[PDB]
Formats: sequence, structure tokens, C-alpha cells
Amino acid sequence: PALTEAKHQQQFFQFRLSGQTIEVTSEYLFRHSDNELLHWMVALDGKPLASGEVPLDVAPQGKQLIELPELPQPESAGQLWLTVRVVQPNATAWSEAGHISAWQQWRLAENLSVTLPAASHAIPHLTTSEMDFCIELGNKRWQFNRQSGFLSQMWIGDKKQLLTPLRDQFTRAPLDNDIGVSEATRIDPNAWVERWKAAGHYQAEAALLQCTADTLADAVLITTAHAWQHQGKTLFISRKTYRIDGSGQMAITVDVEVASDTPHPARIGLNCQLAQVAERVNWLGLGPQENYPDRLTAACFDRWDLPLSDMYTPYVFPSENGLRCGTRELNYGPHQWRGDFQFNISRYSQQQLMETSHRHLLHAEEGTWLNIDGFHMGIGGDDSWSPSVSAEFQLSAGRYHYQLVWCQK
Amino acid sequence: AALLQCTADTLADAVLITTAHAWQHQGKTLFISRKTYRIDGSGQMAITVDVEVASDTPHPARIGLNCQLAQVAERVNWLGLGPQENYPDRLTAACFDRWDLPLSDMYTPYVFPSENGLRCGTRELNYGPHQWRGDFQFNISRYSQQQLMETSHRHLLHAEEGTWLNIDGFHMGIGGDDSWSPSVSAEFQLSAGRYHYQLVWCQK
Ligand code: NA
Repeated sequence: PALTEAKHQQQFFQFRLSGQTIEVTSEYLFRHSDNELLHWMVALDGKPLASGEVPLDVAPQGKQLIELPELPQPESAGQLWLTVRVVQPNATAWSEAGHISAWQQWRLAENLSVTLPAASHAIPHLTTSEMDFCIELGNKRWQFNRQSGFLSQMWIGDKKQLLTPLRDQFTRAPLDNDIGVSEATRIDPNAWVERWKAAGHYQAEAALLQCTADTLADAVLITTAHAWQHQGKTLFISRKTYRIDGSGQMAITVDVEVASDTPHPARIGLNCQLAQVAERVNWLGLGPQENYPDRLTAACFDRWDLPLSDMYTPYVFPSENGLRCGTRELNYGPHQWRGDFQFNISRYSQQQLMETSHRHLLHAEEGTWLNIDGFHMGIGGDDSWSPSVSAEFQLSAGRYHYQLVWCQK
Repeated sequence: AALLQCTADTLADAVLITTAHAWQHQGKTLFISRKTYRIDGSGQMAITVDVEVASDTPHPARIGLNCQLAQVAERVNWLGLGPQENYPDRLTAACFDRWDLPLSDMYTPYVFPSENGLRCGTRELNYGPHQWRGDFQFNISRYSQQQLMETSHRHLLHAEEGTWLNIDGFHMGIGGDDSWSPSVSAEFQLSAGRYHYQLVWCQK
């Protein structure tokens, strides 16, 4: 995946936008742009609106100005994105026709959605057992374990949807950059994986603080709190609210506290193993390739649709992989998640990736592991023998907030 | 402000008010604010605020609440950065501790009146019978942001009835590399798009 990031940063055409005018700059020192068009696409949350191509005639170290036509200006809700591609129409000795050599993206206009959703014809019903809070609406059932405090299972008809409960996750299968030169024999305490392991991040057990059900006029409200401890020290606290409304939508609100003096965690999100194994993964966000907070400049905001196999990156030493960032919608089988999040999705658990030394020893697990993070630590890589993740990409904030909506389709 | 949603619910141990406003100007929606007020058996009001800011409007000066209190107390007591005025890009000299000052010292008499007297990184603020807890920046004065904005000299300011309280989840840097061009650096601009902050309002 890193190659695209190299391609994007090393590109020979740099862009600036002012109003509807694009300043293209040439960083070539000897040749004109004698084999280059600029293609441009304007899109509203992935749906294309306007297109077009304009010839490029930039002297070496020169500038060309390009005025766009009066773009489409819809009242419909969403963010408008401009994307430009530089395309070589002709083959070279090193490339074939239609090769893309450079690109750049901008947000244009956003119109926030102000409409209230239409009132539902139905109210979701709460069923209280000693062991469970269960919620029914139509063909759909939700079950919350009152001993654990997690969503244990969801139903569409007789069909169960989960193999593992939906739980918080503050750890990732360590990257080569998290490990450095640390070895089982000779530990390096300065490596991120060792700081994490020493602090109990990987061995932290969840302790239920609160687990409460309430009925509202139009919804059921499940409210929970867990503390993750290691040998007496409280590392993380997660407070959630699950709000299931008449439309079959489950709004999850997460509010996490991280102890100031524990090593900054690798991620703040949820994960679960779903029962479904679908062939395609469709998301609105940065893509199409794998991208991380400190490696997402080559990625672009659009609708992407790839096979599940392409959402796993076969690094020979298995680690956390296949994350996409800045995602507003994710689709997998009947499931849809909405919000503002990072995700990865594969047949391989963070547990299996962490414990397996070679990609050829991995086995597909029963279902599909889904990690949804509100926040993810940078990957670093200025070197691979000392901590390389810059301060801006470490999760030091202390308090974190993220919101998901889980619904069916 | 245009009211979108205003609902009440009764829970086992508390009452929950949920609201949603849109701030508009000539057809353009600039901000949306979704809140939950949760008043529980202990007389404590827990307010959750979730704001959207349009990506193409200028990054706003602050994101918080404000009210005029009836109370005028003689002292202000807070746990956070102080004792002096401090802003996000000017708080290195400030130190985290419990600060107790006269309300006079919570206002900075700049000759040209502006926003002033903010303290940042505060977990607890105490004024008269009121306590607010959370993670916020505040200023507290007898002078509304409106009076300060409309007044050109400090000697023409008049104490209004009661006490104006600004509690911000987030507050833009003050800049100052020069004062004839924008000088607040990107990291101190409110460009995130979605913001969240949480207060609890208390009696003592
Ligand atoms: Na491994």
C-alpha cells in the first residue's frame, strides 16, 4: 500500500485551488507537459455530478491556470468534493496509455442535513430477564448481556448475526514499527509493543460498572460503563449509550477516558466477529487502498467497492492491516455503519495476526472480523528500531468521543 | 437559532431533555448543535453537546454555551490553568492548580475591549451556589461579549445586571505573529467539523 503514498508525494504536478480556479505547477526541469491532460470530477458523497478534461501546457517550473465551468450547486445534503487526475493519453517506453501520474482532492461546499427523519409507525419493545436486556422490532432482535454489559447477539429472523460480542478494543496486532528490535530473548522497553504489554493493554479484563435499560416515547435506551484494569490500575473507562429507535437503527455513543500516565493506546474503537461472509465491501471514505492517519494523503474520498480479499494486506510478517480512514458509511452484507470512523475488515482477528509469524500460516476464522475505530494511532516508519510515531498521531487526548449508527438493509 | 427537535423522556432515576438547533444565515446552515440535558436524583444537570460546523464556513471563534447569571459573587474558584488569563496558543506560563481570585481579576482591562479573561484546561468552576465540572475553557465577567464588541474604550463599559458566563468546549487561538494579517496557526483553528464537550451543572 505504501507505494501509492510514495507515488502521490513524489508527483511532478502540484496543485492549489482558489474559488473555481486551479493553479497547476510543473516540478519538471526540462520537459513541457506534452503528454498530459487534466481530468476533473465533482461528486456529492460519491455520486458524480460534473466531469471534464482540459489540456495541460505547463513549461518546466511553470504555472497554468484553469477555470472550471460553473459547477453544479445542489441543495441536497452532503459534502461536494473536487478531484483532479493528470493522465498521459499516449504510451511511453515506461507507461501505457491512460497512465495517471498525479492527483489532488479538495472539499468544495458542504450543506449540513437539517431535516428531521420521518416519524416511525412502530415502537421497539424491551424485554427484561435477570441475564439479558432484549429488544424486538419487526423481524429484528437485539440482546445485551447484563453480566458482561455488551451486545451479545443480533437477529434478522431466525438468522443470528454475531459469533463474538461487540466489545471495546484499545490494542492492535503490533506493526514491525511497534516491535522495533524487541525480541522474546532481549526485550527493548522503549518499543511501543513493550510499553503496551508492560502496562497490561493486551491482558486487560473488562469490569462492568453500570448496565441500565430505559423505555423512551419512540426508542429503547441501553446505557453501559466498563473499566479496563491491570493489576489494580484503571487503564480505560468506556461509557456507551445504545439507542434503538422505530426505524431499526441502533445509535451507539462512545465516551472513553484513558489514564494520562499509561502509554497512549494503539486504537479506540469496537470490534466483533460477524456471522456473515460477504464477497464485497462498500464504503464511503478514503481509499481505495489501505491508509492510516500518518499515511492517507494518496487516498481520496469517494465511494469504493472492492472484494473482501483486497481489504487484507498480505504483509509477510502479519500485523494490523487494511485500515481505511475518514469513512462516513460502511456496507457489508445486510449491515450498514454510519458515522466518522476508521475500519478494517477481514477473516483474521487481531489475536491471530498478533500470534502468527508468517502470512502462509494464517487460517480464515469462522466469520468476518470487523474493527471500527473512532481513533487510531499513526504507524510511524522514519526508522523501524525506535519509536517513530510523531506526537500529532499519538492518542494522548485523554477523553475521546465517537458515534456510530448500526442498521440493516 | 432554528429549533429542530425538543423532546422529553422519563427514565428510572432521571429526566432527559434532548434538543437540536440549526444556526442559519440567508439559507446557509452554518452550525448544528445536538444536546442532551440529564437531570438526576442528586440535583445534577449533565449536559452533552455535539456540534457540526459547515466545512466551507470560516472556522468559528469558539464552541460553547453562555448565560447571564442572576448571582454576583465576590470570588471565583476554579481547578485548571491559572492564575492569569490564558488562551490555547498562550497557556505555557499557566499552571494547573486550584485558583481563587476576586471576580475583578477575572476581567482584563484592555484599553480596546475584546474577548478577555479566559482560563483554559479547567475541570471545576465555582461561583456563588453554582459548580460546573468537565473539561472546558471559561471566562466570567459583568460584561457581555455583545457589550465588549460594541464598546471602543474600557472606561465606557458598565457592569450589567448579574454575571455573564462563557463556558467553551473549544476556543480558537488568539494569534499575534503580527496584527495586520491572520496569524492564528492551523493547529489552533477550530477546523475539526464535528465537536463534542460535556458539562455538569451543580448546586452547593
Ligand atoms: Na505477528
